[PDB]
Amino acid sequence: KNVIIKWRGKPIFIRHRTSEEIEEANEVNVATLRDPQTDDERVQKPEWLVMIGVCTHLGCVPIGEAGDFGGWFCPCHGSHYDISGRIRRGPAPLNLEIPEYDFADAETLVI
Amino acid sequence: MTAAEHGLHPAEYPWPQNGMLSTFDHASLRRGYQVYKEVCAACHSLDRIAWRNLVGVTHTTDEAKAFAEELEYDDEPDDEGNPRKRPGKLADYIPGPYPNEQAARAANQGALPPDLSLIAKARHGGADYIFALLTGYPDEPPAGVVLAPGMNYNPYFPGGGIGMARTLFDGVVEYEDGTPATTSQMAKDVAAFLTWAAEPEHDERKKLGLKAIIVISAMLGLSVYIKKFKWSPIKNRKFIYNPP
Amino acid sequence: MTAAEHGLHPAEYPWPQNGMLSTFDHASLRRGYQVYKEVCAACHSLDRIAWRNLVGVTHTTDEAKAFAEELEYDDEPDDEGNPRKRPGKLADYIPGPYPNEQAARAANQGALPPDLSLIAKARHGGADYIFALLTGYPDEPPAGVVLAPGMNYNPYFPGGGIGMARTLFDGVVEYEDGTPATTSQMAKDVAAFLTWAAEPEHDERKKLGLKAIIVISAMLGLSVYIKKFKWSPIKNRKFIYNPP
Amino acid sequence: YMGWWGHMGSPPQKGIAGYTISPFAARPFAGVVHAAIFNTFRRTKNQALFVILPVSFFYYVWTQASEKNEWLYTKAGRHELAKAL
Amino acid sequence: YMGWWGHMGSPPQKGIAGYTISPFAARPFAGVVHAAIFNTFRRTKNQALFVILPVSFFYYVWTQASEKNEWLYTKAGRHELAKAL
Amino acid sequence: ATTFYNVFVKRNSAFVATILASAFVFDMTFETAIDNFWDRINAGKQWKDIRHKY
Amino acid sequence: ATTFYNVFVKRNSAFVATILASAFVFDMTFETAIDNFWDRINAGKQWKDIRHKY
Amino acid sequence: MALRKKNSLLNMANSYVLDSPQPSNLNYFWNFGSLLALCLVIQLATGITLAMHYTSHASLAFDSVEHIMRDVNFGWFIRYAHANTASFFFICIYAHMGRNIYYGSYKTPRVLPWSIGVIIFLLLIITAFMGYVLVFGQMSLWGATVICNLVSAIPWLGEDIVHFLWGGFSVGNPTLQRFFALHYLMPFVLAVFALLHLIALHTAGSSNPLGITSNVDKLSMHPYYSFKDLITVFAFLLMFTLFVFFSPDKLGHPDNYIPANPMVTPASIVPEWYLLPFYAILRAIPDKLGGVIAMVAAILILLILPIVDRSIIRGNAFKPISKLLFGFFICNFLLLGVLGQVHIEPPFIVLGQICTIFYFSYFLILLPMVSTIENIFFYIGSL
Ligand code: HEC
Ligand code: HEC
Ligand code: HEM
Ligand code: HEM
Ligand SMILES: CCCCCCCCCCCCO[C@@H]1O[C@H](CO)[C@@H](O[C@H]2O[C@H](CO)[C@@H](O)[C@H](O)[C@H]2O)[C@H](O)[C@H]1O
Ligand code: FES
Repeated sequence: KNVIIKWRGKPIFIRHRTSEEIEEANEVNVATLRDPQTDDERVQKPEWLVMIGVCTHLGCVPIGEAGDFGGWFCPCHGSHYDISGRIRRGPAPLNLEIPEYDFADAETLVI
Repeated sequence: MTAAEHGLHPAEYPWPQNGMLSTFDHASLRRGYQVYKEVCAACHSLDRIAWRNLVGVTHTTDEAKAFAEELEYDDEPDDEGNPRKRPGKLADYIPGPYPNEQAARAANQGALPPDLSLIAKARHGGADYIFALLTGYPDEPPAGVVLAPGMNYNPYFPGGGIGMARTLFDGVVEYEDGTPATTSQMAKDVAAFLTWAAEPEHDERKKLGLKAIIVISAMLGLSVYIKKFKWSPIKNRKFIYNPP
Repeated sequence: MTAAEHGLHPAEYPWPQNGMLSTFDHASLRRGYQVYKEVCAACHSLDRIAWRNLVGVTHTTDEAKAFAEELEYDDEPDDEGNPRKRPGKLADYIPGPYPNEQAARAANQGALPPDLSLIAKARHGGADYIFALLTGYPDEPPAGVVLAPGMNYNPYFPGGGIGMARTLFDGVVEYEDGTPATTSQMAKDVAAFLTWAAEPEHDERKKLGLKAIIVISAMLGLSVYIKKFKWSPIKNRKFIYNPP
Repeated sequence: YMGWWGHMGSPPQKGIAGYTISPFAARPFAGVVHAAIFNTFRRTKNQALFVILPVSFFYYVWTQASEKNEWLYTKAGRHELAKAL
Repeated sequence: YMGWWGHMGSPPQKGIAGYTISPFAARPFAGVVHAAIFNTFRRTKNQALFVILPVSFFYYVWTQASEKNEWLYTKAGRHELAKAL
Repeated sequence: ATTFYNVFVKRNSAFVATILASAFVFDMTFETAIDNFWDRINAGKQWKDIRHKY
Repeated sequence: ATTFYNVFVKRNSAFVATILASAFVFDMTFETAIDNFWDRINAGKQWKDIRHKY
Repeated sequence: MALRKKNSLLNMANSYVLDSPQPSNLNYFWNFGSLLALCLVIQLATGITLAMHYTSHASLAFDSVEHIMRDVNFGWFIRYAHANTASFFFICIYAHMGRNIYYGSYKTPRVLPWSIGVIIFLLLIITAFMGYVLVFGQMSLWGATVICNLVSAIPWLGEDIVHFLWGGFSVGNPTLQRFFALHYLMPFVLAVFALLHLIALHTAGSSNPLGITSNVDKLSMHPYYSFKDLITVFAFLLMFTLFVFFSPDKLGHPDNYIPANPMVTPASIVPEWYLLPFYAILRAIPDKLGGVIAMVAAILILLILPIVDRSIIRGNAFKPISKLLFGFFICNFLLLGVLGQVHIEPPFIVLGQICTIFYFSYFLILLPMVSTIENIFFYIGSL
């Protein structure tokens, strides 16, 4: 599941990723990526994808679970983000930004 | 960048208001309002324009009051503090189609149709861009363009894929003045109207500028005579030197 | 003016916070919050105070979050642009009993109960006035006073007739700290609380003032020594005059 | 009407010798207790009337006026107030 | 390094006679047409190189750069652009 | 010419008075003249030209 | 005394340095001293005094 | 003695604007000083007027500017006058600086007015940048974001300083309110420094286009330069009129008519035209800190002209090689301006680096070399 928390006006996507989702994200060779990053650079905890859910193209919010890389699909100009929230297809130049987030408890994060 | 990424630059069309001494054609402004009201207003707001702004530009006071009075606006609460509506007055702003951004985006496959009150100033190109965009949807996208779902190809829009579909077709409006409502005619009228909305001082500004040009030019000419006159003793000075 | 028209002036009570070096009694502040919450908040708002303001003054962070989370506040609209509520956060302001003035007046026979966030600063008298007013409703109005309908006699209120009835009676609150909740005790606590609400910097302000007094006093003493020292050649100057 | 150092606009000075000592050689608070008591007493005594007379007069005026005003707005002062308006 | 009228800081002047006529006695626009044409031509001709050389050079640079940039972002310029990045 | 000089120009009080009165007249007439010219070059375009239909 | 003068006072660079270092120390110690005094004269009144109940 | 000289107050006016002794041969480029005074006055008048209608709160700022354009009588004029005069202020200031560099106004004995002048130029940049933010359109926001994140390059404390200037963790309401207060204030500081550089200049007086002393031949500031200043005032007002009344948006950027949106980033964040050369210099250096230092150094390096110009002769009127070098310097400064608004793409990346090297090498290499050689040519050539 993926949550949407507003934080400084920007939406925050929080997805509780499954084991197989993590695996799917760890596949794509960094080389072939507009914005080259691995999931380990993105998440500090593999079960908590926390991103700023503004599309990097113009600034719509991607609809999650949709896409072609089964992550996030911006409906505005059709840009597809990954399970890491990396840009794969469409006009968007960058991957979905990561906020400064810390696990205060293992059950609560502060953003 | 690729030309595609920039968008095709719109032609320079000869608008009536182009020209240092030229006002808007107010009959075109009126027709443009009718296009806005019957086509654009479905999705786009015009939030910076009040009913009073149409008066003596496109409509008489009576016509504008009629338009305002057809709508309901939020009144001050009644005596039990319950909410109330009132009919609109000339001081009211023209109300938008959606209650908030979220409702707007939900109705437009995620895209938010911008408010059109400043759009003629807020895009490179101005009226020419609006005219080019509304008239520039090709029947078929150039072979090889992959449009995202819910996008329409339009070369004037940067990137090529715009969330707004073609909306002007011959006879979507029936003009009250008998003008044939062709796609081009409606785009010209609505582009004129939106340009007026962005810069409603335009006609007055250019008349005052004409007065300023004339006076300032005369003052410039006279200032040159006066300078030459006062300076002539210095410019005409002669010396005779006898070494001591 | 007659004394009646002015209102009786309240006594000077010895508040804990009176005194250049004295803070509020925070246990009284906490008890006063409980009186506000259980008695005044029925009619009076406290709109300038947020839940976070109680933290480390009267309540721990947990207690204040608990209070906030029990309430519903307006959220941003959902994705279809429909309105939504959320539970309260510490950043939220304490919500009022009425949606608008009209609703407030309708519930109070025309009178509008003021917001209490600044009332201790907004009346001559401050805490003493609040204390005097709440405790100063006589059983019977002085013989010959004609009260307007819906008015109550209270000599501290200018004119004598106040729209707020007596509200504090022995045991309307049950204090959580076992303090006997007498009319006087509750008035003292709530008056302390409201004074804090009006001036929450009070404790810090007076401590910084103590530091400033000490430093500025020392600098004043030293400045006098230095002045006398530098001036002594002028003050000690002597002359001998021999007429030429 | 004022010059500057060297040409201040003094009439010519001649015949005055001026003497003074260094701040470090002097006691800055020499005779301070005598001054604080006796000098301040002399200077205050000499100026006292110029403060006391106007202050006492205007205070008396105010006192009389404020007491009358207070009395006019009592029950006892009803009649006198009616005439005053 | 500058004084004021009367003591401006000129070396002593002697032997120069200066003459001029009143603004009301003179034609302010005397020989204006000759000056506007021949004098402006002389003064412009003498300064032309100092404007023409730098302007023409920097315009050429810009023209070459802008044309290359345009060409790199065409289809034809795909390969050259790939190398340039 | 001497007469004109003596009356309107010689005294600065008179000269300034003449300048200000001329400024008043210029201001009023120039306003009117520009108004009419502007209306002629923008004929049939302004609201005043179409108002009559409504 | 001469020693003290020669080291800390004679050179203005040293004097200003001594004044600033003293200001630093005063600032830090005075803060602490006032804090403790304020807490003693307002004992049982402050949040820190009642916090333990919660 | 005449009252204008006797009375202390009148005498100060007199010494600056009436009996001030001027060289008799100043050309039209000595008129930019008074135009800059006129721009400063127009900006104070229009500025104070807009402040009577503007609201500094971020929820209302953009709308208050629309209210000015739409509802306030002549509001459109006051707004466009203020916005366009800011561009004219920089045209006149670049001209005035150009005049000073070409004619050697920075040489002894005028180093002090020059050095104060360099600070006036910095204050003008800051003033104009803050004013740009007050609209709170897209260029306003994205300008404040980008420019205040340059401060992040200051080591150790940079991030902290940014958050302190913004008054929070992003550009928002606190930022806008503080820029309003500072934008109001800065023009007054700027006016004081303008007055200081004039008082400093009064000791030497104006230089003149021949570079020789004028002590031999002076003219009162009034009436000669009063009436000559009127010609350029009317020429300026003609240009002002053409922009303000006929093309009020020609110098500006459409993106500032879109309300600030922290989510949507504009297509291109480019500064106002007059800042573009400094922006190109910053882009040239790949390092963040390096770029910031270079950009500041591009202004502060003007302070060393008094040292690096080794000529025995003041100004360029008689120095053919120096005139050529100055031509190339000025054109390169314009090319930098143009490169400030192109995309960061080939081949403009390397070109911008070359132009940046040329900019600095004028002060550090060429001007010292050329001025040394011209000294020797004048001496040998006239033997
Ligand atoms: C039923 C929907 C709809 C109608 C009808 C419509 N629009 Fe739009 N319009 C949009 C949407 C959605 C966008 C945003 C497109 C995007 O950002 O991809 C838009 C964008 C625009 C833009 C700005 C494009 C840009 O550069 O950002 C202009 C101008 C515009 N519309 C004008 C009009 C005019 C004029 C009319 C009719 C006379 C009109 N629209 C009719 C939905 C509509
Ligand atoms: C059910 C109604 C009600 C309750 C309970 C109530 N008030 Fe009020 N209060 C009012 C109304 C109504 C007024 C305005 C009266 C007027 O202006 O005539 C008022 C006025 C006041 C005033 C201002 C008097 C002035 O000078 O204007 C203060 C202070 C005050 N209340 C404090 C309190 C405190 C403290 C409590 C309880 C601890 C309290 N109130 C309880 C209704 C109430
Ligand atoms: C050197 C003097 C000044 C300069 C260079 C300057 C420059 C600017 C600029 C560039 C803008 C942005 C204009 C826009 O695009 O809309 C602006 C806006 C503004 N300035 Fe100034 N300004 C100056 C003096 C002042 C002063 C003294 C005030 C007094 C308050 C002021 C008040 C404003 C206000 C309120 C705005 C915002 C409204 C608007 O954008 O028009 N300015 N200024
Ligand atoms: C508000 C901005 C400014 C104003 C109003 C202003 C005004 C003036 C005026 C009126 C003069 C005397 C007349 C003239 O020579 O034009 C002058 C001279 C001068 N200014 Fe400025 N100035 C400003 C900014 C600057 C700047 C930015 C510099 C330098 C970077 C500068 C450096 C000088 C110098 C060196 C002179 C003496 C030049 C000479 O006469 O030889 N000024 N200024
Ligand atoms: C520019 C706007 C107009 C207002 C004036 C500008 C304010 C700046 C004035 C404050 C600085 C004081 O200005 C200073 O005063 C005195 C007299 O006034 C001048 O003194 C000068 O003129 C007087 C007589 O006119 C002579 O006695 C003197 O020999 C000469 O140097 C200084 O050269 C000037 O530097
Ligand atoms: S806005 Fe996200 S796809 Fe264009």
